[PDB]
Amino acid sequence: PALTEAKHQQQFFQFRLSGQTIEVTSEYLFRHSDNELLHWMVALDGKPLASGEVPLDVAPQGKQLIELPELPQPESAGQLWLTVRVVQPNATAWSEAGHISAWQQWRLAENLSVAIPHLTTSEMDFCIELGNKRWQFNRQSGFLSQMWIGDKKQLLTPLRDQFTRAPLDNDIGVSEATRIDPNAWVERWKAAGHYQAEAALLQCTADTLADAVLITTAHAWQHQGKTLFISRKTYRIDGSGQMAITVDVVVASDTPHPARIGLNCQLAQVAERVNWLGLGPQENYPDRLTAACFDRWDLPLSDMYTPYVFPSENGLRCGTRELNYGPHQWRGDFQFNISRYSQQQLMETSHRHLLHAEEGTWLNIDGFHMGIGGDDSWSPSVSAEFQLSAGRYHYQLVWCQ
Amino acid sequence: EAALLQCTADTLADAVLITTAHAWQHQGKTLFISRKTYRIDGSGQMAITVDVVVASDTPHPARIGLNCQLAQVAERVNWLGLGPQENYPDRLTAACFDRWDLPLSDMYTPYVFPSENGLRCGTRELNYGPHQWRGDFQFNISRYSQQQLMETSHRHLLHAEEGTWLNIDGFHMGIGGDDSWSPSVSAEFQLSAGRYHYQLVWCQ
Repeated sequence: PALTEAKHQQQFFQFRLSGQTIEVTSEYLFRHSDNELLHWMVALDGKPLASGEVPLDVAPQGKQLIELPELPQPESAGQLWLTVRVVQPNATAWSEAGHISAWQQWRLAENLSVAIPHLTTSEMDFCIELGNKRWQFNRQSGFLSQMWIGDKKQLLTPLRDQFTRAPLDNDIGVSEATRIDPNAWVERWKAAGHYQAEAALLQCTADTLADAVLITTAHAWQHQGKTLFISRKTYRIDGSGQMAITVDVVVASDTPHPARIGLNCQLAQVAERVNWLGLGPQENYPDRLTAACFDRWDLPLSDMYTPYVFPSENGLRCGTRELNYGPHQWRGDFQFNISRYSQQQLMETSHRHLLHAEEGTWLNIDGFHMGIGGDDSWSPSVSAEFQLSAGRYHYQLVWCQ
Repeated sequence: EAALLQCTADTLADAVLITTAHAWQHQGKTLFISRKTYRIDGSGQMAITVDVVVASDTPHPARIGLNCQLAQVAERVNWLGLGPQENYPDRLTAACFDRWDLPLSDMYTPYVFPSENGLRCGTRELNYGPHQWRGDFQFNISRYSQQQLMETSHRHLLHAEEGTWLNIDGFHMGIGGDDSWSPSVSAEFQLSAGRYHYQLVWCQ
């Protein structure tokens, strides 16, 4: 995936948007743009609204102003996105016809958007029912432990907070089981107990509102007496079957910054494809996502796993506003990865060929995710602005059918 | 102009929950949407959760917070936060986190040309009269409204209004200063995230 990032950062055309005017600057030193046309497209939440093509005629180190025709003023809600791509119409010795050599995306105008579930309480769980949908929250764990559509269970593993990732080579550095490197991210995480932290239930309560049921939970993650993380959640299940999850996390200032702040569950279903409105199509992370474009992407599940020979956290897509998998839809503003391999398996397997697809599908939905680094892979390389150091984090999801 | 989208109340087991949603609009465009929850529990504490959406295409707002005019005028302001002096997100390195206690007058900086002033950042507790606010916020507290400051050319023309204006911000824009004839607020101090969340607890 990184290659695409390189391609984007090294591209020979730079773009600047001013109103509806695109300034295309050539970083070629010698050649005129004699085999380039600029395709542009305006889209609303992934739906195209207008497009066009303009031949590039820009001298080396020169500028070309391209005036866009009046773009649409869709009175519907959502964010307009302008995407430009430079296409080489004719083949070269090194490229086929239609080769994409450069691209850029900007946000245009945004228009902001302007039966009651029955609760049954037992000593062991809260059960919420609405039509053929059923949610089961375990009161001893404090987590959404099962979901039914009709009679079919949807979860193999409860929906739980996740603050760790299968370490990247950049997280490990030169640290080895025999020769620990204490400044490596993985060693700091392990020493702080991030991978061994035991969730402790502080609160689990249910309450029926006028048109919804509200489940409020609070957990503390602890290691050797120290509280690393506190998660306080609210689950609001309303008369439309939509489960709105609000998550507020506190992170101890003195514990190493966590790799991620999100949720994970093992979904019982395995679907052939993953659809999402977000950055894609390829794997992208907070400090490697410039090359990714915001759009409606639809890929086979296999393409959501990057087969790094040394397994690690992989396949994240950021800036995601909608995720569709099977009958499930998640909405919000999150990063996600979706695969057949748990973070645990990735972490404890040395070679990709030794991975075995687990039952169902592991979904990691993150409100926040740490950078991956890469300035070097033998010292901490994640820049401060990509570390999860804020101490308090908030994210909201909506899970529905 | 604030437009009410939602205002609903609901009694929980041990608290009352008021949920509201407002849209700020100008000439047909929605600039901001605020969605709040007020949870008043059996201890008298009012927990306020605020989630704000800001249109990507509107200029980044100077602040995202709350304001009210308190009826009381107290002699002193106590706070656990950055101080003792005025500090802003791009000017707070010199401020120290501590328990500070100053006369109310010292919470107003008398710039000859009136403007936003007196902000204290990184504040976890604020005590004024019988009121206590808790969370992680920036605040200023004075006898002068933002409107009066904006519409008055000289400090000597300011008149203390009835009571005390409290501005509690979850977020506040930088002040700049590289120059004062062009935009100087660096990107990392502009409120550009599009979505903001902050929580307060107001009690006696």
